[PDB]
Amino acid sequence: MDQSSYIVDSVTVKNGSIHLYFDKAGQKTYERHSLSHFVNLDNLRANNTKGSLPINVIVFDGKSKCEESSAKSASVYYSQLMCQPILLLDQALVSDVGDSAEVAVKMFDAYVNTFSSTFNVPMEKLKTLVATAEAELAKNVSLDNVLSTFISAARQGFVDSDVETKDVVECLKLSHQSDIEVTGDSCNNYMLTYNKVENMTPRDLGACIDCSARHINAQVAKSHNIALIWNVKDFMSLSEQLRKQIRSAAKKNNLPFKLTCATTRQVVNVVTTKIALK
Ligand SMILES: [Cl-]
Ligand SMILES: [Cl-]
Repeated sequence: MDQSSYIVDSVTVKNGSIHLYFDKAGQKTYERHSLSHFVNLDNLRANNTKGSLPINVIVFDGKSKCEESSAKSASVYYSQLMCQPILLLDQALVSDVGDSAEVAVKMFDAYVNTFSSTFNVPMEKLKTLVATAEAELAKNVSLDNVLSTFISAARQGFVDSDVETKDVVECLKLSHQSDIEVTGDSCNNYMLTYNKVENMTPRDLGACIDCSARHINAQVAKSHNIALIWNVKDFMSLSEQLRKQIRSAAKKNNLPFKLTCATTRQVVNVVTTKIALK
């Protein structure tokens, strides 16, 4: 790491996402997050509990004395806990991101784009359903209900009957939150040997065993151009920390990471160690 925190100079909001702009050695840069995190601002204010952060951002009061300094200091801990610089966001910059309905509506649009591109749906066979969904979002109907209803009505013909609607909902939600690629393919639940059984929580080790996750070796993967593909329910059974580490180990070795809504499994076509105890 060069710096363990960076000051957010500006923000822009578009398509249910926010871009946080900062200077990195004289180079104007940004990181992207979903707007979801920026309605309840307090999950982002550094609390007393070590906890962890949903994303690598800390919000602070710009008028307050010692709230920036406390953030900068707290973020030399958080930067090590999550292996990312922490962006320090003056809460003044994120006062007008849209209404909680305006947010719901914009995220919903991203869910639709991902759903048609993923299952190859003509955007025109959706628009009656989309119009209905958006109208209910403005009546404060749960985003999570609107999406589930939309999928139940749009899936027929396009989504294999052996895929549960609730696994599609959850691919879509997670795909927009962390910008993860979504496929319908069979899962392999492979993860890189980089993440070690030894330091896993019992939840983590138990959960990997439960979905028959298997360790793969970096050069074996890079050689066979092997996508790591996780069933979304099995992926979300892991700890948030572990989920990030699996994905960052993949992106460093330039291996595509995909969530799937399928519970069918890839052929074991490669040297894989399956997870177990010692
Ligand atoms: Cl329904
Ligand atoms: Cl993320």
